[PDB]
Amino acid sequence: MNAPPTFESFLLYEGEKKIIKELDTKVTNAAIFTINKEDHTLGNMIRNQLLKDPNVLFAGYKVPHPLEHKFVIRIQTTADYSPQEAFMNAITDLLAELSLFEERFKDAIKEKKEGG
Amino acid sequence: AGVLFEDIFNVKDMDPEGKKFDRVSRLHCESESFKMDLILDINSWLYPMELGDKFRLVLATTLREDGCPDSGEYNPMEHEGTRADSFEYVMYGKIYRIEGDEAHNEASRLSAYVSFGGLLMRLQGDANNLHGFEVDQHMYLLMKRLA
Amino acid sequence: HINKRLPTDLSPIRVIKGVKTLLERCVIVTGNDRISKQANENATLLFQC
Amino acid sequence: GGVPKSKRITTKYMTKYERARVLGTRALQIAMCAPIMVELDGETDPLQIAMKELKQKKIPIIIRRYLPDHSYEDWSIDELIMVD
Amino acid sequence: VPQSMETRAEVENIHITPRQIITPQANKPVMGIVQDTLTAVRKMTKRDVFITREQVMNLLMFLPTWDAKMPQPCILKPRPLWTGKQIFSLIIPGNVNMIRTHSTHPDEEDEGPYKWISPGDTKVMVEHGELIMGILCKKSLGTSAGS
Repeated sequence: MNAPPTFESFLLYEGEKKIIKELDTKVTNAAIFTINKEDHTLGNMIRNQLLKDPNVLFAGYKVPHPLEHKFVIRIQTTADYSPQEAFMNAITDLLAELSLFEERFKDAIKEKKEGG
Repeated sequence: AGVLFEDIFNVKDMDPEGKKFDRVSRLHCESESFKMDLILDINSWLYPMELGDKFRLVLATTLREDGCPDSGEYNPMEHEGTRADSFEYVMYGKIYRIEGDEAHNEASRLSAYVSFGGLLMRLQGDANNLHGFEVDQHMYLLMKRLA
Repeated sequence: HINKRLPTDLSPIRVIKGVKTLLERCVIVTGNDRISKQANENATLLFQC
Repeated sequence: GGVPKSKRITTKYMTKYERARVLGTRALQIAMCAPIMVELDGETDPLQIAMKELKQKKIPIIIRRYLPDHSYEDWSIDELIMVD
Repeated sequence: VPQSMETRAEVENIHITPRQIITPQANKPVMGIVQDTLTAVRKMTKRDVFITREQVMNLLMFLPTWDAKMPQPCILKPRPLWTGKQIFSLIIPGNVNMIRTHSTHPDEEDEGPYKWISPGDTKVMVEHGELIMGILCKKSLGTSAGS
């Protein structure tokens, strides 16, 4: 009787922004990005692409509640590079890497089907 | 600059009562120049040792070669180009207690206890060779195996 | 950051004055009466010890 | 039985049983649109206003402490000292 | 549900949980760290637990009282590694100093020469609000007095 709808795990509501940016005040050049209606997949991708960058000093995702489809990433960089630009370069490198994955998988399926 | 202790050590005992931790080795060591005695806790899997080995050890207050203190915070930039490049085992911790003369004993015998997050250091011997050691002072350990 | 291997600057007379001021200022039963004072050192005897 | 101010033998430290009722009564008074003695920093829950004007001890509440011999002592807010 | 907000103020000032931590029955806490949380506290303070930068990085955001100042690692070369006591040190706030013992502490260890350096990591020491020495258990993080 209190069961939530099953489509709320991936659909934003009315007037709900997907990405909310909050400026951290404890240290400098730090920000928190809040993303709704998703899970550990995208946050893990953003984080493990950000961790290869030497320019970042802090990149971390956290899901505050399993029942609330929402996760936050705290990113702090050095004083020559924006955290938002770091996240942009992270998703660009992720898109390039899995585009390479898509084309190598397509070539693998083509050679496996043609080789018999 | 800042090198409070500096000695070569030889290992003489390996787990005198048995190995209780999978990744921690406890070693008993004695020096050659200044007659010190040392009880060592190290990572076993990261940096394995055996009995009878020799290692060069430097106990300093900072990794800066000019003697200036560090910022106290970890960054993944300042670990090369310093005194830590000539050593393969770089620990950072703090002394929690100093035993020996206390108040009512002679100062010919002294001991220092250092905690690296759970790893334990006991450095005991002469008090004049243990100058500069005080309670709640941050400390750097530099260690290199020798042939 | 008290060093236990360095000489201090605390005189014992100041320590005794501080203990006496502590025991005078730590009251439970108030009043200048004899019954009030007797109850004051009866309530705080273990604390004073 | 009005006890004089120099004759008051009760404690000078306000305990939490007085604190809860004075905070609730003052926040209820603010909730019926009383004037607020101190400056407002955007707080909308009047219980928070009740604390942040209890800090400067500017709350017009007289506490009538009842002694067991049916005598009463009146203690003001600023005469009592905050402790937590 | 309180239907008057002065009763809500009474709930805030009296009936709230952190104001009712210590029982007046036996001057002890009534809530404590239990079950697999306590089991992983026991398994996490062990000396052989060497934990990477990525895992303590994962554990960092679940501390909302953190001051955004990460500690320097216990191991600096060749790989930056933390330990369990270093990251439990961030959880403990303020000035906390504490002496107890583990439930598997031998009685002959206290009068021996290893009473301040334990091979078994049994005596539990907390200094200046950061965890230094010992493995935690029901005696240190439970409902017992002096915890």
